[PDB]
Amino acid sequence: ATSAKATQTD
Amino acid sequence: ATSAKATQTD
Amino acid sequence: DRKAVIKNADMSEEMQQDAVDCATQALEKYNIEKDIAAYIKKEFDKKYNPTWHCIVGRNFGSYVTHETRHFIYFYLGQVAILLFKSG
Amino acid sequence: DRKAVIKNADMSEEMQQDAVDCATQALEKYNIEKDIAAYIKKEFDKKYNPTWHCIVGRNFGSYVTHETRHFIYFYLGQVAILLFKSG
Repeated sequence: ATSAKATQTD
Repeated sequence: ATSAKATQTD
Repeated sequence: DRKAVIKNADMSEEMQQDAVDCATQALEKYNIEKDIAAYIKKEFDKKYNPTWHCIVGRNFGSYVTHETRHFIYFYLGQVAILLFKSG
Repeated sequence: DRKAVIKNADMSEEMQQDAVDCATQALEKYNIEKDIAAYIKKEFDKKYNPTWHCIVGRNFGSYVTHETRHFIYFYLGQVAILLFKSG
């Protein structure tokens, strides 16, 4: 039901 | 049980 | 005015457009990142039910857990917007 | 090396120190903000149970909802770290 996400500004 | 928080970098 | 570039999304196309619309309204109304974030968050809590979290800025990395179909990470102009539901 | 300045916290003093320790380890190991964030998040999920979210950067504003006693916002050097439990 859930996932993990990584984000990074460029 | 929950609260809302605002944060801002200086 | 500002260019919407969607970077990563786990979200219906309908809601993606809503996110971009909301952030555009937020950037029209507010200048400070925490205020922009708060506007977007509260409107999604209102429209799509709690619990959303919003990050707005030019320099940040993140690692979060979201409910499937409730995640978007996008640029609107030179600011990045992370918006996701968890809780 | 780097100076820990706690800005806003809703968290036991014990766990606040754990947060600062974790971020110091993260900054020792990683250079990229998303990797630093991921290290801190996963360790808190491990130690204090899901579900934590971590933001690391020099420029961001946020508006999030957290479970009481599970929120910390702090600087470690020139980087800001937001760490909170929701879900």
